[PDB]
Amino acid sequence: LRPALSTFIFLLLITGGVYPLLTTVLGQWWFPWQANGSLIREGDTVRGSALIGQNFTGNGYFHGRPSATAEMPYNPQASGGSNLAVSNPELDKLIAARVAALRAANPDASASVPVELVTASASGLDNNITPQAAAWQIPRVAKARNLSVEQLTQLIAKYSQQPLVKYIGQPVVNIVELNLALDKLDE
Amino acid sequence: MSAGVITGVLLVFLLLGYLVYALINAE
Amino acid sequence: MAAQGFLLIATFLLVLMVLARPLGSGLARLINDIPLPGTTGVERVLFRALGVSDREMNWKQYLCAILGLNMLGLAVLFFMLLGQHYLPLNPQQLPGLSWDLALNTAVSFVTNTNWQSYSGETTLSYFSQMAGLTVQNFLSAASGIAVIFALIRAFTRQSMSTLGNAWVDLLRITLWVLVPVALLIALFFIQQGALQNFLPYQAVNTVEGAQQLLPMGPVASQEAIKMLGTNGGGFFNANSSHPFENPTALTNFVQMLAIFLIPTALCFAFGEVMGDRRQGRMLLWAMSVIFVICVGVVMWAEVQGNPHLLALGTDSSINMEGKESRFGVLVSSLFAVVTTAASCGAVIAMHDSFTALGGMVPMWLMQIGEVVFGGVGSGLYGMMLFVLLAVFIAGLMIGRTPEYLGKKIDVREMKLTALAILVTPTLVLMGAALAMMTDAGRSAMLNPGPHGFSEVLYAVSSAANNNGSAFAGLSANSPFWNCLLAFCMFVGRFGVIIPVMAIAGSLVSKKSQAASSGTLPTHGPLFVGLLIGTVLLVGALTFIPALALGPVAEYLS
Amino acid sequence: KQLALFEPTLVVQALKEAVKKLNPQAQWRNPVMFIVWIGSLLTTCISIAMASGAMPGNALFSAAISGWLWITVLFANFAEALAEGRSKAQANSLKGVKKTAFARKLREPKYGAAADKVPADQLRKGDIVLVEAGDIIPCDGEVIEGGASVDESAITGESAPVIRESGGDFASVTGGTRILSDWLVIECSVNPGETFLDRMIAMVEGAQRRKTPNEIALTILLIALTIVFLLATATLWPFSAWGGNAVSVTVLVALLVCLIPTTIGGLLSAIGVAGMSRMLGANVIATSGRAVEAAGDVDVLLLDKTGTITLGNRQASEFIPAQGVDEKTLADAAQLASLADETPEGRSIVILAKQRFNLRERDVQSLHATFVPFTAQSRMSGINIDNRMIRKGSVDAIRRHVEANGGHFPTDVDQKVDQVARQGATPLVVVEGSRVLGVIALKDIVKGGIKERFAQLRKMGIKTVMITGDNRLTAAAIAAEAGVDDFLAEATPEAKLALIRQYQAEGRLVAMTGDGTNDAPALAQADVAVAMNSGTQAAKEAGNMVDLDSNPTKLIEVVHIGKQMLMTRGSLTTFSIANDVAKYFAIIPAAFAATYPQLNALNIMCLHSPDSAILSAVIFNALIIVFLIPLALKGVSYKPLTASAMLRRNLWIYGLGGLLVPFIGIKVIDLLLTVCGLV
Ligand SMILES: [K+]
Ligand SMILES: [K+]
Ligand SMILES: [K+]
Repeated sequence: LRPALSTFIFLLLITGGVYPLLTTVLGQWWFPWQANGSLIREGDTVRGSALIGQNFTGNGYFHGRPSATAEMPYNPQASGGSNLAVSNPELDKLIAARVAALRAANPDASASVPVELVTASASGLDNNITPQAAAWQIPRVAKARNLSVEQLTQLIAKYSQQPLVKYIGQPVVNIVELNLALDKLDE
Repeated sequence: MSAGVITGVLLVFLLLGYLVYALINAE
Repeated sequence: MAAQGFLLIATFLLVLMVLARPLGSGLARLINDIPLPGTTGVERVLFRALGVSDREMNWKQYLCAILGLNMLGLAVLFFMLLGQHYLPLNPQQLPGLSWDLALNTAVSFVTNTNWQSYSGETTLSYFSQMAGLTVQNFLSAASGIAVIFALIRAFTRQSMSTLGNAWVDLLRITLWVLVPVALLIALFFIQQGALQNFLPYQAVNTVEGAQQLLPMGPVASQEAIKMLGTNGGGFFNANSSHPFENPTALTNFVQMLAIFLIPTALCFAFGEVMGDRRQGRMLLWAMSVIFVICVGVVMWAEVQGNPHLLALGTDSSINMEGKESRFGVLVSSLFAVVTTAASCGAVIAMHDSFTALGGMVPMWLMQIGEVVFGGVGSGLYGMMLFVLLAVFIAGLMIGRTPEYLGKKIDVREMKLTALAILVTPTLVLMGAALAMMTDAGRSAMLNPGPHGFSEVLYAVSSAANNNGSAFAGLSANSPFWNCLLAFCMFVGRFGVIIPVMAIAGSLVSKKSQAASSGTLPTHGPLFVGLLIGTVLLVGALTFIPALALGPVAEYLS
Repeated sequence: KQLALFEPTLVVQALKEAVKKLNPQAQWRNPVMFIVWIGSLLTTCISIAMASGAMPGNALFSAAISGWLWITVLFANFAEALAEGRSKAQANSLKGVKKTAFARKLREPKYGAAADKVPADQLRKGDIVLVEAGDIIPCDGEVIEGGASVDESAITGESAPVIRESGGDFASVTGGTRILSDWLVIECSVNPGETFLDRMIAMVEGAQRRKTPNEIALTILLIALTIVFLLATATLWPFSAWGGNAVSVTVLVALLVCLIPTTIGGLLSAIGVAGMSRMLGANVIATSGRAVEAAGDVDVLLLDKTGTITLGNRQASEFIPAQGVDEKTLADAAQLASLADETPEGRSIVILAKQRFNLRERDVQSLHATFVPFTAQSRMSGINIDNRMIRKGSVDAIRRHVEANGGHFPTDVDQKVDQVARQGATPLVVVEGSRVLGVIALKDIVKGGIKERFAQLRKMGIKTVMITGDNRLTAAAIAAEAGVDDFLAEATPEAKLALIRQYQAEGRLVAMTGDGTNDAPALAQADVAVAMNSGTQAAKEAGNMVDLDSNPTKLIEVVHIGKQMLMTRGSLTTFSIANDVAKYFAIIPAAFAATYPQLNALNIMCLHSPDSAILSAVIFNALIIVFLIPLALKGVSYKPLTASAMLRRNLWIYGLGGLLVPFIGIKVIDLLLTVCGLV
C-alpha cells in the first residue's frame, strides 16, 4: 500500500543520510586526528598511520608479524589473512621457513621463537607485537645501531600501550611509532 | 555423478516429499 | 592461564546484565505501545505527516509489511550496486558490480546476515556503502525486532486478533532504539581510534621504499550497528580485525557488549510484559549456561593450540595464527563464540586457523537453530521454537496438554513449529550436499583434507542460520556460491518469519489460563535443565554425522 | 475377568497371521514406520542384485541387515495388532452375551396379556415386553411395571445382584443381565444398531478409531525427526564420497532406521489402543479417545446428589421418639404402615428399622391388612389394621387428614421440623390417633468408602463440588459425610449449565457426573461426562462416558488412564531420542573406518568389527520394541505427584535411561556375536 513506501523513504534519510552524516560532523568537530586515519606525518610526507603497520624487511628495524596479504605483505588493499588450517602441511612449509629466515637472523637471541613473530595475523595489518617479542629482538637491533639495551628497553616501554583491565586484551608494543622514533633517536 | 546417483536423489525427494505431505495432514 | 580466562567471561557477563537491565524496561514499553518519555507528541507528527493511522492489524496483514519492507529492501540495494558507477562519493573508480556478486549481497544485507564474499575496499564506493548498506543494516535489525515484538505481544493479548502495527513499531526501533544507542557506540569508536571520514585513499611513503594506499571512508558509523544489530558486515575484508574497525582492546569489549545488548535486554523485556520476572530470567539461565560451556571448550582448545609449533622451535603451542596480537587468545576465543552463537558474523580472527576441536563449536553454535543468545530477532523466536518444543515433551509426560503461559499448544501450533525448525537443518544439509556433489563448489576450497569439507560446511551453515561468519578460505566469488547462498539465506530467514507469525497469529485468538496446582513451572532449574537438554540434543543428533566427517575427522587425525 | 494376559499363547498365535497381513502398502498412514518398510524394501533389492552382480559383493552382510529391518516392521505390526487383538476378546467377553437371547411380548400393556414368540433382534423402541424371573434380559429399556432384583454379572462381573423399581430411579435395565427375584414388564427405548452394547462393538471391531488430537501432535514431531534423519543420513553419501571412497547404501539405510524413532512408531498405534482397552477393563465405556485424553487435564468435577453420591434409593429410617410409645413398639404398626407404604421407599423402614431389633412377630394379611395404596385426595398410603386409623401424614396434610379430627400433638413435632433441619432428610410423619408416633425421616444412604476416594482425589488436585436440584438444607449433612471440597444446591439443569460456563469461561476442563435427565443438558455440554449406570437411558446417551457399576469416584480411574496414555507417549519419545546418542557411538566409528580410519577412537564400547557393530544397532533397534510391549500395554505406573516433582522422576527412568541402555544393548549383542562368533 501507500504508507508502506512512505515509511522506507523516511527510513532512507534518517538511517543512512543523517546518522552517518551526524557521526561525521561530530567525529571531526571533536576528534580530528583519529577520524582521518590517525596518520603520522613528517611535514608534507605521510609516514603511515599509527594503527596499520608496514613492511620492515630492513635490518635495523623491529620486524612485525608476517602478514600474507594479496600482492605484497602489509598491503591494505586486501586486508585478509592466511586462512591455512592446522591440518594443512603447507602451513609447516611457511613456519619452518619463517624460523629459517629468523633463527639465523637473530643469532644472539633465544633458540625459541615468539609465536607472534612466526605465525601470521588475522587482518594482516597487525602493527603490534607483545612486549616479550618486542624485548626478544633487542640484542640484534642494539648491536645493529650501537645502542644500549638499557635505553632500548626504555624505548620499548615508552611505546607500550596496555589495556585498561589486564584481561580485556594483551599488553601491546606499537611498531610504526617505534621504528619512526628509532630513527629520531639515531639522529 | 553416474546414472545411479540421480536415482538416489529422486528416491530421497520422493521420501522427503512424502513426509512433508504427511506433516501437513492429520492422516 | 585459565585464572585470567575465567575472569574474562565473568567480566563480560557482569557488565552485560547491568547494561541490559534498564534497556529491558526500555524495550518493555514499546511492546505494550507505551511511548518512551519524550517521544510523545513527536510521534504525533511523524505518524501523521508521513501518515500511518496506528491501525491494529492481524498477522496476515502484519506479515506482508515486514516482508513488504524487505521486498523493496533488496530492490533498492540490488540496483545501488549494478548502477554503482553512476553514483557519487566514489573517490576511486569502482565499476558496477557483477549480477552474481550483487545478488549475493543484495540478499545478504536484507537477511540480517552480511555474508561478504568480496574485498570491501576494492568493491564498494562510499555511497554504495553509506546509504545502501547502513540503510539496510538498520532495516534488518529492526525487521527482526518487529517480528519478535509481535510474538511477545502474542503471549500477553487475550482472545484478540490484532498483534500491533508494524510501521508504528518499525519507526520506534530505528528512531529510538537503534539510532540513539548506535550513535554513542559510533562516537566512542572515533575517540578510541576508528575511522570516520569522506576522504580519498591517502597514499603513504613508508619509512622504507615501499608504498601503501590506506583505504579511508565512513566506517565507525557503519561499524556501530555492525555489532549492535548482530549483523556483521565489515567495511573492509577483515570484519572486525582491521585496525580501522576495532583499534584497541576497549573497542573490542564494547563490541562484545554491543552484540549481546539487544537480544539480552529483549529477553528481560520478555520478563516485564508477562508480569513474572523469573519467566524471562530463566530464559537467559538456559542460554548463557550453553554459552559458558561453549566458551570454556574453545578457550581450552586454543591454549592447547597447534601442536606442531613446539616441534618447529617456537616458544609455546599457543595458536596465535590468524589472531590479532592486540587481542589475546582468551579474548579471540571469547569473540569467536559470541560472533557465531549470536548471528553477528564479525570475524575478529580467521576461523580456519583454529584447532578443529575449537573450530567446531562456532560451527556447532550456528547449526543448532541459531538459538543460544542468538541474533537480534532470531535469538528469541529461535528459542521459542525450542521452548514450545520443550513445553510439549515436558507437559505431555505429566498427563497434561502442553500449556505455556496459559496458552495451550494444539495441533495447528505443532504443524508450524515442525515446519519452522526444519528450515535451518534442511538447507545446511541440502546446500552442503549440493556443494559437495559439484565441481564448482569443491574447487573453491582452500585447505586440503577433512578441513576442506568444513569450509563447505561452515559456509552454508552461515547462510541458513543467518550468521555471516566465514572460514574465508572458501573463495566464494564463483557464480555458483554467490547464488547457492542467496537461495539458502533468503529461505533461512523468511522461511522462519512466516511460520512464526503463523504461530503468533494462532496464539492471540486463544485465551491464557491461570496457574494452578498441577501446571508445570516453566521457571526453575529443572525446565532450564530440560530446555538446555532439548536444544543440545536436537542440535546434536542432527549434526554429529555432518561434524564427524568435518572437524572431528580433522581433530582425531 | 483376569484383566491381564500378555502372552496367552493363543491370541499371539492368532496374531502373527494378522501381522503378516499388515506388511503391504497399508502402513503408509504410519509415516514413521513406513520409512522403515521402504528401508527394509530396498536393502533386499540391493542384496538381491548384490547376490548376482553389483559393485560390492558382501551379500552375506546386507541380507542380514534386511534380515532384521523386516523383523523391525514385523514387530511394529506385532504390537499394533496385539492391543487390537487384545480388544477383540475384551469385547467378545461381553459380545457373547447379547446374541444369546430371544424375546416374548405382551399385547396389552398390563402384566398377564397375550403372548407370542419373537426373536429379540426383531424388536424396536416402544414394545411392551415381559421378562419373568430366572431368565436374562433380551433388550434395553425402562421398567414400567413390576419390581425385581437382577443379576448384573454377565456384562460387568459382579458377585452381587441389584434391585429395580417401576417408574422411579431404577429405570436402567441392560439387555444381557440375568433376572432373579420377580417379574418385570419393560418398554424398549433403543433399537438394534442404537444399542448400548453396540457402542462398544463398532468402535472396537474396525479401524474406525480416529487419532486423538494429542496423538496427532506427537506424530508431527515424529515426522519432523524423520525428515532430518532422512537428510542427515542420505546426504552423508556426498559428504563421504569426496574424501576417499564412499559409504555403501546398506549402511546408510541401517543408520537411517537406527536414528528414526522406530520404538515409538511401533508403539504409538499401540498405546492409543491399549489405553482404551484398559478403560474398558476398568468398567468404563469411552465413546472416543478425545474424552480420555482431555480427562488428564481436568481440575473441576461436579456430582449429582440423587443417585451419584448415594444409591438413589431416596430412603432411610432412624427412630420413633415419642412420649408413651415404646422403643419396642417402633415397628409395631409403622412397619405395617411401611407394608402399607407400597412404594419401594417404604420397603426401607421394613428393612432399615429392624436392623437393631428384627421383631418379625407378625404376618402379611392375618390381621385384616387393608393395604391402601398411594391415594389421590390425601396423597398418601395407609392401613386399617389397628382399631384406629394409620395414615402416612405428609408435609402439609398432617392437619388435612391425619390430625383433621381436632386432636393434635404437644409441640415436640414442631421441633421435629427443626430436627429435619438438623438431619437434612425427606421426612415422613406417622400419627396414630391421639398417640402421636411422630416422624420417621428418610435421608440418604451414601454407599461406598468415598472418604478415602475423595482424599485420594484431593492429592490429585481436583476441586470437588456437589450439585443438586434439592434445597440447601439436605446438602449440609450429605457433604459432611462425603467430604467434598465445595457444594452448591438449588440448581435447575439450566443453572447446571450456568456453572460449567462459569468454569469453561475460566479455561478449565469441567467433569460433569450424574445420572438423571436433569444431568443430560449438563452432560452434553461439559467436557468429561461420566454417566452413572443407574441413570436414565436418555442421560447415558446424552453423555460421553458411562460407568458400569455406578461408582462416582471412578473418574479417578479415568484420569489414571488419560495420564497413562500421555506418560507412555511422552516417555518413549525421550527414551527414543536419548537412544540416538549411543547409536552414533556404534555406527559412526564403524561406518567410516574404511574411509576415515582415524575415527576408531570414537568407538567407546570396544565394538569388535566395523560390520557387527552395525548389526548390533539394527538388532537392538528391533529387540527393544518387543521388550517395551509390556510398557506400552501396562502403561506407566506412577505415584500421584506434583508436576515438577514427577518430571524430575520421569526423566531418571527415560531421559537418563535412554542414554545408558543403548550403551548396554550394543555391548551385549556384540558380545553375543563374539561368543557365538558369527559375524
Ligand atoms: K563475512
Ligand atoms: K535462526
Ligand atoms: K528438528
